[PDB]
Amino acid sequence: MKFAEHLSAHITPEWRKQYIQYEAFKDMLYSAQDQAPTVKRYFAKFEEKFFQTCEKELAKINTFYSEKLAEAQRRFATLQNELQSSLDAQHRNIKDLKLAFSEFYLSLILLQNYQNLNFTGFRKILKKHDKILETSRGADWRVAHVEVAPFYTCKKINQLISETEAVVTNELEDGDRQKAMKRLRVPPLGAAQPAPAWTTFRVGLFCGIFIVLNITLVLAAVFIWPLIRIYRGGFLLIEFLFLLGINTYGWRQAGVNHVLIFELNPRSNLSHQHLFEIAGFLGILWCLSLLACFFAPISVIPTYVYPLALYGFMVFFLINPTKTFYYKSRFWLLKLLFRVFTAPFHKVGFADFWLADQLNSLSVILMDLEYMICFYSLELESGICHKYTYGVRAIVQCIPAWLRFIQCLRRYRDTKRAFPHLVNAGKYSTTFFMVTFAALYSTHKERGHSDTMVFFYLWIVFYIISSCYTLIWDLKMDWGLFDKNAGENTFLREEIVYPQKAYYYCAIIEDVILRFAWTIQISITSTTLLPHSGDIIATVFAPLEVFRRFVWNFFRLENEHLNNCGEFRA
Amino acid sequence: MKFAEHLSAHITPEWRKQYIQYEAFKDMLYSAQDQAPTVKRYFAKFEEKFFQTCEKELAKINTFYSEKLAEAQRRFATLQNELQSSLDAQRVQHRNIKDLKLAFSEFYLSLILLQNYQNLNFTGFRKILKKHDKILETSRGADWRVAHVEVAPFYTCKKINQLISETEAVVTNELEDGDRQKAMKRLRVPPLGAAQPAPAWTTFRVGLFCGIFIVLNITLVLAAVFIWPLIRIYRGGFLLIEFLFLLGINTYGWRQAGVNHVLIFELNPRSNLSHQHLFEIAGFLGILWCLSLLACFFAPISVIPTYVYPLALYGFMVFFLINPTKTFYYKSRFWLLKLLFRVFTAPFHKVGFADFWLADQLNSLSVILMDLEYMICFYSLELESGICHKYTYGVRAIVQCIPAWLRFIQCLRRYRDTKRAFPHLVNAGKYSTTFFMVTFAALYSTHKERGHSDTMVFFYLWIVFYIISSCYTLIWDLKMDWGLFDKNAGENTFLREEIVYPQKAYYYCAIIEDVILRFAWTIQISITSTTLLPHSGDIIATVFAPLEVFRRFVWNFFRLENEHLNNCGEFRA
Ligand SMILES: CCCCC/C=C\C/C=C\CCCCCCCC(=O)O[C@H](COC(=O)CCCCCCCCCCCCCCC)COP(=O)([O-])OCC[N+](C)(C)C
Ligand SMILES: CCCCC/C=C\C/C=C\CCCCCCCC(=O)O[C@H](COC(=O)CCCCCCCCCCCCCCC)COP(=O)([O-])OCC[N+](C)(C)C
Ligand SMILES: O=P(O)(O)O[C@@H]1[C@@H](OP(=O)(O)O)[C@H](OP(=O)(O)OP(=O)(O)O)[C@@H](OP(=O)(O)O)[C@H](OP(=O)(O)OP(=O)(O)O)[C@@H]1OP(=O)(O)O
Ligand SMILES: O=P(O)(O)O[C@@H]1[C@@H](OP(=O)(O)O)[C@H](OP(=O)(O)OP(=O)(O)O)[C@@H](OP(=O)(O)O)[C@H](OP(=O)(O)OP(=O)(O)O)[C@@H]1OP(=O)(O)O
Ligand SMILES: O=P(O)(O)O[C@@H]1[C@@H](OP(=O)(O)O)[C@H](OP(=O)(O)OP(=O)(O)O)[C@@H](OP(=O)(O)O)[C@H](OP(=O)(O)OP(=O)(O)O)[C@@H]1OP(=O)(O)O
Ligand SMILES: O=P(O)(O)O[C@@H]1[C@@H](OP(=O)(O)O)[C@H](OP(=O)(O)OP(=O)(O)O)[C@@H](OP(=O)(O)O)[C@H](OP(=O)(O)OP(=O)(O)O)[C@@H]1OP(=O)(O)O
Ligand SMILES: CC(C)CCC[C@@H](C)[C@H]1CC[C@H]2[C@@H]3CC=C4C[C@@H](O)CC[C@]4(C)[C@H]3CC[C@]12C
Ligand SMILES: CC(C)CCC[C@@H](C)[C@H]1CC[C@H]2[C@@H]3CC=C4C[C@@H](O)CC[C@]4(C)[C@H]3CC[C@]12C
Repeated sequence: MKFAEHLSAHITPEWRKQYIQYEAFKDMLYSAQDQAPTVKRYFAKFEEKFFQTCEKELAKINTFYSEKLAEAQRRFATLQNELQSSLDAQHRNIKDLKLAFSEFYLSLILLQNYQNLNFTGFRKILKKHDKILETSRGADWRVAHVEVAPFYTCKKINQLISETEAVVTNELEDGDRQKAMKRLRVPPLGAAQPAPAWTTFRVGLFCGIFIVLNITLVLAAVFIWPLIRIYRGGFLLIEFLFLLGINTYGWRQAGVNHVLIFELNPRSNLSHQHLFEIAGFLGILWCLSLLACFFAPISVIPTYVYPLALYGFMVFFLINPTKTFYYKSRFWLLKLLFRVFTAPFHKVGFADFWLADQLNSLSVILMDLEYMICFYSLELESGICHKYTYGVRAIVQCIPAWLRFIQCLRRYRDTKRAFPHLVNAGKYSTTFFMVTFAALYSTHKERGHSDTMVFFYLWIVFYIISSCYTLIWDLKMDWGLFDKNAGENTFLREEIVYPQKAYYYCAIIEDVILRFAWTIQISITSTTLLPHSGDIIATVFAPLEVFRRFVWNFFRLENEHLNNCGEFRA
Repeated sequence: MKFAEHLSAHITPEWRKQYIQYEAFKDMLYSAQDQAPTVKRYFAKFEEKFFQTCEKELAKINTFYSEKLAEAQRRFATLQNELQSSLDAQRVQHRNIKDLKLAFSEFYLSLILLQNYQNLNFTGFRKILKKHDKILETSRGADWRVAHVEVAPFYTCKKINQLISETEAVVTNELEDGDRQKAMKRLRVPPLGAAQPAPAWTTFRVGLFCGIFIVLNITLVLAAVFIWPLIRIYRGGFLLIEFLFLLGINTYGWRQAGVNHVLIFELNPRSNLSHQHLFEIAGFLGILWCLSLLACFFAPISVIPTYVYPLALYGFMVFFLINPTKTFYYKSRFWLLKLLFRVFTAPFHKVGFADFWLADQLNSLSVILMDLEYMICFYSLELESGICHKYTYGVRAIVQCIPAWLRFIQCLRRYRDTKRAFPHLVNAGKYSTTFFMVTFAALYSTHKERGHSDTMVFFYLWIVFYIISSCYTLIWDLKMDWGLFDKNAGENTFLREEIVYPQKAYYYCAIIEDVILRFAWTIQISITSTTLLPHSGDIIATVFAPLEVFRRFVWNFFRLENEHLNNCGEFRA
């Protein structure tokens, strides 16, 4: 039933062009039926053309399967050699070997699914052609060629699977098949695995509660402690989580193998539904805290505990040691954060750079944390922490840019490729220069030093430079657009995965606008350029920054899947 | 990966005992492996015993398959004869063609069920014998499968596939004028039972509506804590939403326990509402109800009177049930409209299971009708201040007894149709006890105002008939609706020989709740029908009506279970 949709869902994206073109055959058959008027000879010519196309597709499938089988055999040979060397040596090496064996088993299972689906598609398309043409020649062709095709009559893959299982059990697992087939099973992958019904119900419940609480908050607002600054970080984090769930959904639908790019376990992937559930729960907590602050239902309890607890809970949620509430994902995130914040002492993989960029787009959270620290230290001259700026504010603002710059320097050291890493480092240090000049101008504003205009002009120049640098890097390098190989997709690259180019153009325009918007937001937040409306401008701009980062994540992951722009894979 | 769960979720419940006992074989193999210590002799003995059980199961499967194949052949012959007669005959003809098409679809579905039975039994045999071979590290289970299972009649007979082909041909030729696509659009059988999970968007909508409902309920409670009787106006809506939610739970429980309500209710198996859709409808209606009540409490718009908010809600509900367009569950809405029309005109239609079941549901939802009549009285008179809440009249009693009247007339029609007096007349008397209780309560209430001197006699008669009605309804529920307290109980004390639900504690708690809430239901009907409690009657009725809905929910559970097990309602040949 609807074999085309099932095939499309179960097709491995990396081999999309190497599967059976079921839709093309369906379109050919329908066009032939529509154009049928001499009738017998026309039908004979159409049958000949269809058989030729089927033969071409069968040859393509056979050659692809043969090459993949040879690759699998070579991989098995090298893995066996590595296992023999490890045995001759006789813990971490054993773990790495087990991971490699699981990956090889996944590749074998993918090959088996490829051959099975190709055979099923051949059978289905031949049956459909026979039904439409009211002729039995399709079954004869299938039996003559497809039934005896090498891709369908090769059991070398099942034998490889059996040998891999036996080797894993006897050597790595110490002769117990029960331990094997776990981490070595390859459950349903991709869109072929519907999310749990309970997860979807929880996502819906959290979304509804969040919507109602947001409506209540809006009505209450329309009808001692700065709540905007405190809650902006939480709101931005919740928005980022929701937009990241959307990013994951789009990557799964667009065929972008973000699992491989992020070096995540293919057998256990946190679905977009789980991200939506986490975002909804965090938003529910955030809304409850804000409502409690507005109303103060408990008189004895102070108001300040309401935010402090909320974020604290989130912290306790992230650093929870109990194996519950996405414990594996939380531990992976904690390790990634530790690597990122200690960037110069670790290998900069794709995940580290991506999370550093996310932090760069989430510097408002760090700024709000520093502002809260200042408010607690001093305010508890009115508003001293807001009217006057200091160096620590600038350093906190530049911390994400510092992390990215040091990551780029480490990448340059590792690979010695000057051009990309050094250009990116300059593109991140433009931020240091801009923030430094803005802080100098703000500090000199209070004390007339006769050089305020010089610093203002320097800040404007470096603002323009940084905005142009970031925009050019995003459009040309992160997204790979404006390439010279665009045969038809003007201002884009030759290959695009997303259905519409209008998405690409809208993303280009929104990035152009929002890079300047975010640069303005950084300039306002890190100093006192606009003490009157600065807070509201930053609050309005930060969600726009998160949205820009979400679109950038979309297109950067697309480019990474299409091309090794980040050079994170051999 | 786990054939036990797949088999349990894919077995046809009506044939539950006719499938391979995969779980029993698993337990047997595990026990034998655990007791393994001489050793080879014990292994051989266990293998012999296990294979003897295998032959017994294979013989059972073959016999059942042969019986069902003979039944299918006879059904096909009868359908062919009927179709030939109809063709030779050529508004009644249109109905005859529709009925023949439905019968052919049902027979094709039975053929698909038999084919699924065959495939599942073969897969279970192969998977259990493979597990036995792996456990015993011997290549003999596969040999026995090849020698016996692979050559058994239930797997060496292709007559079911041939019958399926002939059914397709006949439906496509002499019932569809040669349009094969039209035939396959109705004969093809999608997954059944819990095989197909509900759509993700439907579950998300259910969750969203549940969350909105919860938050709005919390807001309503907070507003209440910190010109129009709102309790008597919104009780009907709240009870209807609760009843729909509990009905979704009932459908989920029937699906999980294997109670084939799709066949009991004569619903279309190829497409029927799941518990998720009922939850979604209940959540949306609850959202609307909560919004209306919040608008009443706050009145955000001053130009719009408060009375507009309730009415519109209920109006929308009506518009949500009689919507001509095919937009929102139109199939189920039209089926419910037809069932309601049949129930409210009971003495002119044959009483099927669905009609009696819906009449009973209404019997448990009489509070809605009472509230509607009270609001009619309020609008007629109040708009003595509280004249419609201080005295009782005949129309009030008639409205209270309307559902009981429908059930009683249905029982009388069933007696007139089947001519068996015992069950139908006992049930008719059970329902007429409600008439007697209501009328005596009304007489006492209307006589308590003037010194007729016969008030205490009416009060005593009302007490006697209240006890009589409570006992009658309880005995019918326990002995004639749930099929409990039977003489065939071997280990399920106070229950029947076969119980489909996992826990007997459920049955015991259901009996206790049935007793308590039957008495509560009788008390609430007495209080609401007439003055009786003139100050606390409304609160007691409001508290008890949800309890009546819960009682009707448990009763639905156990009545459907008993109907699936035994033909208690005699709605099937
Ligand atoms: C000042 C710092 C501000 C906080 C830092 C910023 C953001 C934190 C949140 C998310 C960033 C990580 C996104 C990774 C996306 C990769 C693509 C994908 O979606 O793939 C997912 C990534 O899932 C993850 O691992 C983690 C996802 C994030 C879960 C959210 C946790 C709570 C967030 C709130 C933090 C509270 C902080 C308090 C405030 C300071 C694959 O999931 P898996 O289960 O296969 O994971 C791998 C597990 N193996 C390797 C065992 C299979
Ligand atoms: C006294 C005042 C009014 C009292 C309340 C009235 C009615 C509610 C009671 C029961 C609803 C039916 C429950 C289904 C029982 C069978 C099991 C099952 O789940 O069967 C369902 C039937 O679904 C239903 O019928 C609909 C479910 C109920 C939805 C509620 C709609 C809104 C109601 C508004 C209330 C109006 C009052 C105005 C306010 C004052 C299977 O669906 P299918 O699609 O297979 O249907 C068969 C369709 N073929 C045969 C063509 C394929
Ligand atoms: O008679 P119909 O027209 O109602 O259904 C036929 C046809 O539909 P069609 O006319 O193209 O719309 C098939 O394609 P389809 O609509 O699902 O869709 P796609 O074009 O592939 O997207 C359908 O499923 P499938 O072959 O694609 O999986 C298949 O069902 P069924 O007997 O169960 O086949 P089995 O899987 O059990 O072998 C029937 O094939 P025939 O046996 O040759 O008559
Ligand atoms: O499977 P591995 O062998 O590659 O890695 C496993 C290993 O951790 P390592 O990497 O060596 O530090 C286990 O510790 P270990 O050596 O004492 O014992 P074992 O021989 O494995 O039993 C640990 O506890 P445990 O679960 O097995 O008891 C388990 O945690 P995890 O399932 O998350 O947590 P739970 O929710 O199940 O508690 C790891 O599972 P993965 O990370 O999913 O692979
Ligand atoms: O756990 P492992 O990996 O060491 O061995 C598992 C494997 O047995 P294997 O080696 O082929 O003999 C599964 O077969 P599989 O999917 O490959 O399929 P094929 O039949 O070959 O196509 C079998 O599933 P099942 O399909 O028979 O239902 C599963 O049974 P389990 O979950 O208990 O479920 P049930 O007993 O309730 O059915 C076994 O697990 P355990 O018995 O728990 O240890
Ligand atoms: O349920 P039914 O079979 O007893 O009755 C069907 C009948 O109309 P009715 O309801 O009896 O007045 C169809 O046309 P008809 O009179 O020529 O007679 P036949 O039934 O063919 O003899 C009608 O087709 P249409 O014009 O809408 O496409 C279809 O409408 P609708 O529910 O929207 O269903 P869909 O077709 O959109 O799926 C009805 O449901 P179904 O066929 O089950 O689907
Ligand atoms: C602000 C103005 C100028 C432009 C705003 C354009 C926004 C709406 C554009 C920018 C990038 C776009 C996204 C790019 C990729 C995908 C993945 C696809 O599988 C679904 C649509 C989705 C999620 C797009 C939705 C629309 C989108 C978010
Ligand atoms: C407090 C007392 C008096 C109420 C009576 C006990 C209630 C809790 C009992 C009575 C009947 C019971 C139900 C009977 C049948 C099923 C179907 C099963 O698949 C899941 C549990 C479920 C849904 C039970 C839940 C508990 C239940 C509702």
